[PDB]
Amino acid sequence: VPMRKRQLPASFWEEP
Amino acid sequence: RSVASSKLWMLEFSAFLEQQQDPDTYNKHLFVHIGQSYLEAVDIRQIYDKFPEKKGGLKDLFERGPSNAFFLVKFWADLNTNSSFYGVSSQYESPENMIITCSTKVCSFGKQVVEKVETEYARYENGHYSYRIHRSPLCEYMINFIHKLKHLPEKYMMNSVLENFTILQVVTNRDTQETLLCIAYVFEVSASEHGAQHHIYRLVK
Repeated sequence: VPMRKRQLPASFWEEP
Repeated sequence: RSVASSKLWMLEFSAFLEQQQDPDTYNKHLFVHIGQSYLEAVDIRQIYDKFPEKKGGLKDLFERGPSNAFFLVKFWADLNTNSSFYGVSSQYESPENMIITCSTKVCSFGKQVVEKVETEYARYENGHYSYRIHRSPLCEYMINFIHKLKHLPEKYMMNSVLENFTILQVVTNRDTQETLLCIAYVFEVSASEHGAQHHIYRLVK
């Protein structure tokens, strides 16, 4: 499954 | 907000390329770094297939616990670099004097392709104990992997390739076999104007 469709925090896609 | 269990804290971690211009001149590029200057949780079931899974695998180690020793670091790697030495450095501290073993597993599509093991000894420091891996050479697999990413036509392809590249680091007390720290690393290409970035998460079941 591509990472984008996984049950992950919103921060996982928000580079600091 | 640290990579720290009950008995061990990883204060610093970096992977880099050092270029020797002449015997007195060196240029160092950091790909990723922690420690140069509450933690959100990540459900472990969401990342199990990106790491080795069988006896001694991530799920198996997580079940053995302790659960407060497991972390997931997402790195946004700085791949913007132009006599080469590829290395890793890391530092740990503990209230205890232990003999520790750090195992690093490089994975491709969640399957182990390399395992590197180092035994580390303590140095007394300001009431506590310090452990350090200084400029350990990156394995040839890793060096080849970095080279391959740079020769990809686009950065859109880099992120898709990086999605199946992971590292699992297991730090164990050699005499008790206790898991002192377990850090699962995932990657993306950085787009920051301030260099490489990271998010540290606690792994939960």
